[PDB]
Amino acid sequence: MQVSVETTQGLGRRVTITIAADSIETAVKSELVNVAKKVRIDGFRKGKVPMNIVAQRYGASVRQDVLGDLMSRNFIDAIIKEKINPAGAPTYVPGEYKLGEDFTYSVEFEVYPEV
Repeated sequence: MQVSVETTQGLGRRVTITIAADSIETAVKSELVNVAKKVRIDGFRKGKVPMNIVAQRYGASVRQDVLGDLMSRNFIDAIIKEKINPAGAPTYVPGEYKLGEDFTYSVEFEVYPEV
């Protein structure tokens, strides 16, 4: 992962992150498809509907939901790689997402006091 950790501002910290493209595209392909597929779902016949001839309206929803999905994943993986401490609710601060390209976003939080 590609991680930057800024530090200090009265216990405050900010972690700025750069997410790969191929890693999150597994979540789009695999994850999505998978969790959709079996669990219940509706009137899907064989597979689960390829993008096909309903149009790419559902595409706007692939590409757009993928713009949301794409966001989410690495930021969790990233904060792990420059390692840091938790304490109460995290604040997710999104950047601009560009399709098929790398994604940046941030976490502000507090830490439990230590000595």
